[PDB]
Amino acid sequence: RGESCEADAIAYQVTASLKAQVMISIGELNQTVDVFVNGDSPARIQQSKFILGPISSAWSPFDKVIVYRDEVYNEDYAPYGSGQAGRFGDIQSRTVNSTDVYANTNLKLKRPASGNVVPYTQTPSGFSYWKKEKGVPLNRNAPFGCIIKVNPVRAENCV
Amino acid sequence: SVAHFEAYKATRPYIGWCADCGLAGSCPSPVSIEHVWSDADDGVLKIQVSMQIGIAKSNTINHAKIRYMGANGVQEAERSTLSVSTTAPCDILATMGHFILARCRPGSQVEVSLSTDPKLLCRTPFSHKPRFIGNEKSPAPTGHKTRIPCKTYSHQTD
Amino acid sequence: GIAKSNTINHAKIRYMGANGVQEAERSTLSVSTTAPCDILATMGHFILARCRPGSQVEVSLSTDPKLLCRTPFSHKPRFIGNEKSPAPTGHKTRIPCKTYSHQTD
Amino acid sequence: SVAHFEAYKATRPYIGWCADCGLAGSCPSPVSIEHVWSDADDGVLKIQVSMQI
Amino acid sequence: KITLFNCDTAPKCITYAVDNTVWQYNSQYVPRSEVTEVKGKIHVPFPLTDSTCAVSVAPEPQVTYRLGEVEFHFHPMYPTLFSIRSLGKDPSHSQEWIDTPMSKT
Amino acid sequence: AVSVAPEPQVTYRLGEVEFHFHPMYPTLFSIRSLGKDPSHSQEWIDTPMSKT
Repeated sequence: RGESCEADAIAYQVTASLKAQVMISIGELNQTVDVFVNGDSPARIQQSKFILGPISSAWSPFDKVIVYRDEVYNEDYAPYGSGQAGRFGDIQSRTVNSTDVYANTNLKLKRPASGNVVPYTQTPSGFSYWKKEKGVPLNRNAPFGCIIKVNPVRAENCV
Repeated sequence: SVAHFEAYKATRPYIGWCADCGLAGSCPSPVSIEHVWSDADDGVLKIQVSMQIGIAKSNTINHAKIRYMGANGVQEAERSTLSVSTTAPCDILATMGHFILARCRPGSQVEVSLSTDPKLLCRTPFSHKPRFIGNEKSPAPTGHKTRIPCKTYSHQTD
Repeated sequence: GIAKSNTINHAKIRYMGANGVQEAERSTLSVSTTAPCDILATMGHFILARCRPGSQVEVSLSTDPKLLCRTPFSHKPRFIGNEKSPAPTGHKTRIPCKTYSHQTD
Repeated sequence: SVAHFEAYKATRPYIGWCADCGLAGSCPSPVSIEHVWSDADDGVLKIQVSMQI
Repeated sequence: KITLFNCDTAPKCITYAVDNTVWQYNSQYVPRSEVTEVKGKIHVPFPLTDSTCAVSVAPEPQVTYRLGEVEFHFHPMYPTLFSIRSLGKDPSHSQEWIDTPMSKT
Repeated sequence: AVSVAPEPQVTYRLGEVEFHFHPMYPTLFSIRSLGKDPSHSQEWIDTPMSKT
């Protein structure tokens, strides 16, 4: 494994759970609060009770998604069954610091029979090629809102 | 190992087969490409080679010296020439032992050469195609407007 | 590649012009299609070099001319076999090709 | 002219920004291309730099 | 110098020069035909790591406004990658290079 | 002495053969027949495609 592996990319199946960041104005103070909006979830702020009732009918951009460090992309795949060099994500690795890899990569040595020193026919790595072509962005995916942030993995502002 | 200087004393230069010996014939050459690793976004090529540059025969790390081993055994040359070339000069970011960092241009092949006292060259195919800074594939910035994150290979030894 | 003293030195170049017959150094000789060349072999008026594609060929020196001659001459991609991208280090199959050999005639 | 030499001495070089520094982020470079203008149909570039050669 | 009697050419003395206390790295093709018991490990330097580079690209498109309408004038210096997307509307994606101005409404 | 690119990946389907060409240096490929009515076409491979 190279040195790109310390960086991009991690494949997730996501189903997000929902947190709101509601702003309470009682006309005397102005303050905002993270609170999970699923469940029956009591908090009291300024000694006024709020009970946040469940949130439903709520858009999900994520499904099958792959998060690169370049930009999130909505892409389908089938894990641990990519190999050779005709595809992007030729190596399939179980963990971030793995010791087992599913790849079918084929490179063909032959016996020396010349005054040089080995005959080789070499198909090289498909990943570097496919790197330009990319998928299509997760970021533009949303009917209303959603700016998808890479590092924590979220979507801010989905109305 | 545990000290980078000590590692390079241990790992003396060696010969390798190169088919290019001035493009005049195939011979054992003191220079050969072991592997080129690239995945930087600023176009930087990390070249591993048979020879040891920046390292003296005395067994010490000297910026003046280069220690080469081919068909004349292990000899010294002074750094006054090292060149890295796709087909035309590259800018050599940094050199320490078998490792060379250079910033290069597109090419189908990659060649490393000198014209000091070793006097020969090795060329092997390595694809270098655009991957350069930000969204454009046009290297050479005009000014500073927005600073963008990128990956490169550093000039510090580990 | 010829010294005027009838001894062969790769280092030397012999010209005779407007200061008579003088020697010039071959480490200052440059050839440019649009990029540098490796000189294969030298004999007489003939110079062998392996250069890369170009629309023109310029021959220069500045050991004592500090001048040039350039002629339009088209050299365009022509690399060996039905694959493109020569790879001499390796082997797989040897193919016929035509070349100017290095022998002294 | 005879004061072309004097003019140039007086309008000394300066160290100023080039956004390319080996490509690691802009810095003061002793040579900075201020602008390069070409208009020649022969390939000639008329290059302006901070230094005086 | 030793003399060995009862001899004939060829696989009877196969002579090759060798060296001692050197190591090699992995390579697609160099001699590494000798195998011995003296080995070592060596650190691998020059890590892939993050930095930030200073870059400037050309002016972002001028906006003009009309009654329920946005018009954009694209304006480059040298070829600049542009994307047309939407996320306040039904999903779309394109990429194109604008080398020369064009208005998109 | 040169390398020439190895045979491409092969897939088999009923009575029919498909080849998955990789993205490698520009290499001329020829598609012909010489048992059936002659036809000959030429193309450069520098892209990823499958041919039946």
